[PDB]
Amino acid sequence: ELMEAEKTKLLIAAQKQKVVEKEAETERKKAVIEAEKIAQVAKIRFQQKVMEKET
Amino acid sequence: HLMLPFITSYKSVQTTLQTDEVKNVPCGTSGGVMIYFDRIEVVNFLVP
Repeated sequence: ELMEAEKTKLLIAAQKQKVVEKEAETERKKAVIEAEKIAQVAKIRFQQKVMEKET
Repeated sequence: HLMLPFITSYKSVQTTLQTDEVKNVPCGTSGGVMIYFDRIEVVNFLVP
């Protein structure tokens, strides 16, 4: 019976693979969005810095 | 139909389609696990 459980735990793994892939892709997308947010905030801050140096 | 009074016994065998089943049939798979078919029905008929 254990041998037959292994034959099925292989099928569960083949789907957990897709689930973890999707979760990792979601984390990647969130990290990329955060990086873009950081970039845009930096752009605004550096325009501010240029104005500071002019003043 | 008519037969002899007491020294002849008749029984009617069906010659049309009929069905009958067997329950809880074991089945041992190549993996060594046993699975039990709840019901297996056979439908058969006998020419006249």
